[PDB]
Amino acid sequence: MENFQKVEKIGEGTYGVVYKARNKLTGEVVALKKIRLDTETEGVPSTAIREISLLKELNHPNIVKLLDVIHTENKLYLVFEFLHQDLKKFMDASALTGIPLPLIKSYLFQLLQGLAFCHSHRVLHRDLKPQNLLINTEGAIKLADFGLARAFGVPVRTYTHEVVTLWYRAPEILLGCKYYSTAVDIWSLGCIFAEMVTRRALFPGDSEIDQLFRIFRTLGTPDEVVWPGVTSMPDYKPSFPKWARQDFSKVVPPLDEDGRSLLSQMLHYDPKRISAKAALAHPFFQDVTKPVPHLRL
Amino acid sequence: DYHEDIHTYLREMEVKCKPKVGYMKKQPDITNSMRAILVDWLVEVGEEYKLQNETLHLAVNYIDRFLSSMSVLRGKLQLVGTAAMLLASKFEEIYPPEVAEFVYITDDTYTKKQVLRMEHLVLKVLTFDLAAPTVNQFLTQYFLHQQPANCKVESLAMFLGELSLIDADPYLKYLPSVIAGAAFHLALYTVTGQSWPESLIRKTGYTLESLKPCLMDLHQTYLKAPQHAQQSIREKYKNSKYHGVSLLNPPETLNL
Amino acid sequence: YHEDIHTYLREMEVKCKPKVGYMKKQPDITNSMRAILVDWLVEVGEEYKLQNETLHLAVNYIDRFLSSMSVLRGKLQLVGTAAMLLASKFEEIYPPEVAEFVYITDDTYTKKQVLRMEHLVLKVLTFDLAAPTVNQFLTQYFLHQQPANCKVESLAMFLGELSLIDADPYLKYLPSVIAGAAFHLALYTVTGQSWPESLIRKTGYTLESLKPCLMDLHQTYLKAPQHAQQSIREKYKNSKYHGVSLLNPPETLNL
Amino acid sequence: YHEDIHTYLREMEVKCKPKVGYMKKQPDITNSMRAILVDWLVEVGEEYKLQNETLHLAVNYIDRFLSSMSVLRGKLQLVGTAAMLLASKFEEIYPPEVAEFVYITDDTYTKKQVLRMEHLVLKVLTFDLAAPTVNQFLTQYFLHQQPANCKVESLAMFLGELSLIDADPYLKYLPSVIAGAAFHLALYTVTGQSWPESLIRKTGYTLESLKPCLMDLHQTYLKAPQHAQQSIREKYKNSKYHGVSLLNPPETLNL
Ligand SMILES: CN1CCN(c2cccc3nc(-c4n[nH]c5cc(-c6ccc(N)cc6)ccc45)[nH]c23)CC1
Repeated sequence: MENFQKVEKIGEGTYGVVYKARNKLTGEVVALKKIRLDTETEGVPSTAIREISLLKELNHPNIVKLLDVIHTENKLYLVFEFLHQDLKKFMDASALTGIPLPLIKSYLFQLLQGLAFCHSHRVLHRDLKPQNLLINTEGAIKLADFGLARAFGVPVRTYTHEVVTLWYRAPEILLGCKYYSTAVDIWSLGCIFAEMVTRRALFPGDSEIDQLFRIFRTLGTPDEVVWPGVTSMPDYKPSFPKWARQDFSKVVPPLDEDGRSLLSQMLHYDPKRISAKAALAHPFFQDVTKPVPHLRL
Repeated sequence: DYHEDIHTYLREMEVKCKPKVGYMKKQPDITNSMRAILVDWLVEVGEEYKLQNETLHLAVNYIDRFLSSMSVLRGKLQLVGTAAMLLASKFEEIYPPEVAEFVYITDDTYTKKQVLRMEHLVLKVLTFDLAAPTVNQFLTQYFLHQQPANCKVESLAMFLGELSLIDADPYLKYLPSVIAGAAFHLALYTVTGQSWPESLIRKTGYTLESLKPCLMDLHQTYLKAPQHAQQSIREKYKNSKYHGVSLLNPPETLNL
Repeated sequence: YHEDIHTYLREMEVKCKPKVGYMKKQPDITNSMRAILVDWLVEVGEEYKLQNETLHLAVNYIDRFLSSMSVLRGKLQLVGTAAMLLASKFEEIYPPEVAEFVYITDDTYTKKQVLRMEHLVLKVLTFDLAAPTVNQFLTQYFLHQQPANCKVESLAMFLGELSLIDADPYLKYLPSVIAGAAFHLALYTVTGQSWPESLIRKTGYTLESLKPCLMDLHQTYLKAPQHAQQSIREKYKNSKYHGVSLLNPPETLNL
Repeated sequence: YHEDIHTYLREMEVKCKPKVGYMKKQPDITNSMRAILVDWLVEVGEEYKLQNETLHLAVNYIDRFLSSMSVLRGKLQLVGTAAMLLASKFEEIYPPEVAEFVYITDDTYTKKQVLRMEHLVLKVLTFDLAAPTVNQFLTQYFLHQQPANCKVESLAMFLGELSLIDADPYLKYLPSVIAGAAFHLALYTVTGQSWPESLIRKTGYTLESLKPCLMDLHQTYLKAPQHAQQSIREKYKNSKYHGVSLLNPPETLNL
């Protein structure tokens, strides 16, 4: 840690802080995630263990690089490549204008390439939300925060607890499925895609039941024909209201015919939901470019 | 879509996570027998705390890799295993047992500080490379090629695969994918009389010929299981959760 | 044991490889900047009368360091300084003291910085300093001269040293191959002879297999007087190198 | 008549050839000195806003003059000055007055000297000033662009101008061939396309036949940032040339 100059705090967390830092010898600008080690009670947190071990297998231009792990006495630092801001703040900054569609297309294309790579390497992210997605001035976007990420060479068991903030949570999870699948990451990305296009969360639920119902109202209440097995799922109730599926042309007005088709396949109820790889081959991306954003720094 | 890519990736990573086959010879104070006792004890601890089978497999992989580059005295072998199980639980379990529980199972032979320091040491020695492929993961992948599924076959395959963890000689010299393939065939043959299917031959590229050496050893381990000094796995797999598959009599020959 | 050693050097040169395309993945520095650095290290070697091997080792260390570490243009020279210091300690009988290395940088860096960079480079290279070089392979090849010719040896060394300056294309050739091309080209230029059968048997390299590297090396040799970096040409017009940098290159290799 | 003119230019380029090996037969001057001269003529052209054609003509005049006349190093610049003056008179709408050419030489030469050298060069070239150039062939090739692309045109012109600097190897290629290689290489670098079938029919040159020149040109392009002479790179990073000298060359041509 002696060769790192702390520049400023750029992030606060549960197990520690993130600083912008500079390598004094090389000049490399970095993000340092500090983890304080309680060396009586717990040792190295499970989040760090998964995050370190999974991320060092994931070298891809759309996944934030872990550069180093400085593991010592009573401190653990993760050294990452430095990016300029998260997608949430960029969305907020773009409220009176929207993100232009070519940049949205670019961002979704890159996020899918990042996700495809994760999935091909049996890693589930499980926490894709705009503030975990980092952008730079050159027009790159990358997946970050792999604290909840999991290897799935053996199927990953669902929690009672802790997860994906409510708004990007997939229906199977809300309906109490036993195992995660890669479909949950695709669902979240669909929600983020729609949010970029419309400038509002697609499904801003106040609670689990409210979250489900907002999905039902937009996409229709799922039945055995749409999603074989729904009615047998743990948290399914026959008392659920039966709403009709509405036009995507009214859910995402600015999207063209191809954009609507991709989003509907990403928000498919039966986790038949499009894969990241299959989504990359969609005609929506047949003219993708790499525009640069107006980052208000 | 992605279970081909994942199998392929697991095949790449299992060649890299290999421990040294002959490490126990270069080890002055500890032996295969002592390792056998350790792993058998880890099976008990997994049953005591209701841990996933994957956690067991990972822990053993961590122990073999640690012991491949570190000399350990017999009185510290259990501390290595404890730290390994702790790390494997953190990696794999939804919520792992707290550290005090791991200190508990060792009958206070080690301290909280010792266990936490060994955790740091094993992370350093393994360079945080904890996502190792296991026999369990390959079995899971192969089970998707069952026409149709048979829980008795799956439980017996898992039983044999778990027995392979106990004896470094001869199982350290086989890849997880290969041990998995032999366990699957042997279980499949014992329960339903069928053989290593053509779908898995295409997926894995392994023939029944290529599995033969490992199959040979696994069959012999299966026959001798009731006489083995370590019994925790047989006991575990006579439960109803595993359809009492550890009571199924093995064939006397394999007819290859 | 001269066979055992060539064999072992051939094994180790495949393992000490830096990443061929590292400069693309590098945000602030370029091949030109590297060229300037290496040319400067040649001057430093002449100023402090350092062995040729020290120069080759230092460049190997710099390429491997830059293969895994991003460096800003203002720190590129600090990397080279620390590399040259480490190479001197490894190879020289008595290396220049650290203060000497601080002074050739015109006080752009401090003693502490240089010593801290030394530690960092050792960490990043994992103390693996005994790298095979073009120099070592040339030296082994020179023992298959029938008979020895100091003008050929000097020109071979000159060409081999020129290969250090330009990452493109020489990062994508093994030292043993660059050495082979340098030996042939020097031998051909001075005496008109070709890559001998004894070295074909020893190395397994034919004149066919050396051809790609040979054509690059020949092209570098022809353009040497026009290169922006000139410290090597200047060095090799000395009497100790028989003024071999003033020799005319062959217009054709007739391969 | 655009066919008649290409045909006629192809005839005349074979007759305006200088001697390829003239620099060997030249006692006091070298390729490096020629490189310095040509690079300087590029600056002069930028200073006085002269057409690219004027530069190409002047270099053609210098090579032909030096093919039959021994010149001392201190008079090489007087030859270039007179050549540039003559090329301006032939090609420019209004050339710079003679006093202007005397001043860019920093009063190293007199008005009388420059005017006497003008007479001598006219005598030695026998008033044969309308020489075909790489520039003229590029211009004719640009009419076979489907469709036009100014970035390709600028890069083609950049590469063609770089060929003027290095007598070895470019003296041994016809302007039509250098032009063909420059067009393909620029086209390939900007748009990924290759020497079109329309130009194959017009010129009779295949991509196979251009290959030797193409490999030299590609090598010059890759090493441009390291060349001791930089006036052309500097010129072509201007907006009028779309900063094409800052574009990255292809690592391979895949021929
Ligand atoms: C909530 N936001 C996030 C973005 N924050 C932020 C603002 C401005 C500049 C920022 N740069 C970063 C950053 N660069 N690299 C990172 C890597 C991780 C990482 C951490 C863990 C893993 N596993 C991977 C990457 C987290 C954050 C960053 N974050 C920034 C502002 C606050």
